[PDB]
Amino acid sequence: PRVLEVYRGVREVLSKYRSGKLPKAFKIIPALSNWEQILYVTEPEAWTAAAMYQATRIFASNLKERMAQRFYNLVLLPRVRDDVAEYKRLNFHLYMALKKALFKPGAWFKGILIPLCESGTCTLREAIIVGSIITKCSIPVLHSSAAMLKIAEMEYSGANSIFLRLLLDKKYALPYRVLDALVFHFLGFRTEKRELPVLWHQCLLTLVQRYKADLATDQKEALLELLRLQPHPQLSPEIRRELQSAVPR
Amino acid sequence: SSVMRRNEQLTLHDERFEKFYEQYSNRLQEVLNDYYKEKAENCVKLNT
Amino acid sequence: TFPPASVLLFKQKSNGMHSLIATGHLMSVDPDRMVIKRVVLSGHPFKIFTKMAVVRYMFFNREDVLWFKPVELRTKWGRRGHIKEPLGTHGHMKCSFDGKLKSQDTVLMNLYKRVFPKWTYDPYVPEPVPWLKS
Amino acid sequence: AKKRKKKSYTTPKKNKHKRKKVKLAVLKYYKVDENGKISRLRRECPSDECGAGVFMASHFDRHYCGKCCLTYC
RNA sequence: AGUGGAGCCUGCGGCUUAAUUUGACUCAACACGGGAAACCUCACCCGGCCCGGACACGGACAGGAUUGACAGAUUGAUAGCUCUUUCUCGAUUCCGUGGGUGGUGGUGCAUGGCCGUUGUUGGUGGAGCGAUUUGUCUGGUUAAUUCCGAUAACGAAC
Ligand SMILES: [Zn+2]
Repeated sequence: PRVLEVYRGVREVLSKYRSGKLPKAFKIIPALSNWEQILYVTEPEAWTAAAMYQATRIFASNLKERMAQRFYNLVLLPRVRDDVAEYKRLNFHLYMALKKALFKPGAWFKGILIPLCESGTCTLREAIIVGSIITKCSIPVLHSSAAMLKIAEMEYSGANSIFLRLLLDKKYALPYRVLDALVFHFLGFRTEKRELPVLWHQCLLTLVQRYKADLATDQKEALLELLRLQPHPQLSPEIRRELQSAVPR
Repeated sequence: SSVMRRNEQLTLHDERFEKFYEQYSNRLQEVLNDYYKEKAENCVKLNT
Repeated sequence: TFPPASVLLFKQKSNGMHSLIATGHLMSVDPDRMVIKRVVLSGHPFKIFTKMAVVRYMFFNREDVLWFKPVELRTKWGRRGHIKEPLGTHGHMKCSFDGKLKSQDTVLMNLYKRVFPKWTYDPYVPEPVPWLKS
Repeated sequence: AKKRKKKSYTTPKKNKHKRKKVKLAVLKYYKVDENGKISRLRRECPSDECGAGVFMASHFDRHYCGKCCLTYC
């Protein structure tokens, strides 16, 4: 009816949005019930990066974490993956969109990071960009630990070690189940005949720099065995040195 | 769940894991009228 | 003084202590020996095309570029060029060069003046205290 | 290779605009008699979701809701 | 038939400009960048808001850190990215101090991923210590080491 043509009009507005105030019908989108229909009327695939930054701003600011999760999984993350794949870098507006999406961390981890990791096709540039984005944002310890348990339990991809390492650089107090999952993942790399890159070695090195004081002696010797079986000419002496000069408790 | 465990030295927080893995109108017409008024006020063409 | 002559240069350090800083001899006496002070001004070529570039931060006015237009520019990577035109009201300029410039390159200009010594001559010299090490 | 000089140049950006700090904003919401009866100075929001907790910004003529933007006269 | 002489238009130099954005200079420089640019299409100029990393240290924050915002007053811009109204949002923190500490950096070097099939000069022979030569040529023919034929050369690949 009359609502449909107004939302076609604001669809035409959002396809060319650069700056300024948006219509007030756009800002009351989360307060409505049938949001998916009017959102598909607004055609988010044809949005401008500034318009999607404002949409992420609005949707993150208005509570209801499940709906923010659905918006991040359905609209924001495909746009990010399409922009990295074609432009080989992330836009300024979309970068601040992902930061304002990390304003809501619970919908972010379960909507942006974990679906990207379980998609399997996550490239290295996407890993670097998203890891820098989680590096900039201060993250709650519970959400970071749950995401680290998630990424530890998953099947390995080369992009996963960057996320794991940049989560270990946060230097938070770690739950001991999380460290058990990390050690079990690395000891799951014990019998792999695949050549592992320097990224995996750097993730292990980071785990030994920051959490060597909270490692049991049995898993310490297991990590020494791990270094023995899967060596590197450069990093493995340093990981061995850091494991040798560690005090527990 | 693994087999090699924390052994000793304190439990600060218990952690909540069962929320991550276990997860998976008059105002409207008033805003429509405001949008129509704003679209009409872009070109006024009447007032002196 | 008619050469040869031994020459010593001391510095008054502290507490009446003379520290030897330089040793040498006397060269020919003349006031026509020109001493030239150099000042090197550096600019960043931020818009590079073939054999000519747009360079900033060497100047900040438009007529500073017109004042120092005749002076030939050189380059840390071995290029030699000359100012062609200023564009901005700020000190942005177009400069031609003999070759193509790298992105990591810097343009620079040498300016020269003649400098004369300061008349601070006085024959009185304080009597030194005996020398010791710190 | 050939390094750079890193021209410093001083530019004072210490002066930045921030919003004013309101201290103890809860005290003006309620007035309590000496007996212990609570009187609500500010209007309660009769909205769909933010009821019984959200007050009104008291304008010079009207009231404003701070979560769903409800306007009165 | 003209062009070069004339008026207009377009291109390149030059001259102006704050800017008159830009690679190419006798074919392959010259209506090439689908480039017939009033906003974008613009690479140029004159102004004006905004913020610009992690880590360490020192502050504030639960006696809200911070987020979101209707109406009105401003500057060249309907700037809640300032004021009157301060109402909500529950840590998702922002304020200084720093540091070859830098990372959505720039560039070079080394090596590898995605797809299948199994006119020039070599090989062997002859000449010379060798550079080299013969093949690749008397004649006729051909656009041509092509063809006919002669022949210390015979066979070939692109
Ligand atoms: Zn409200």
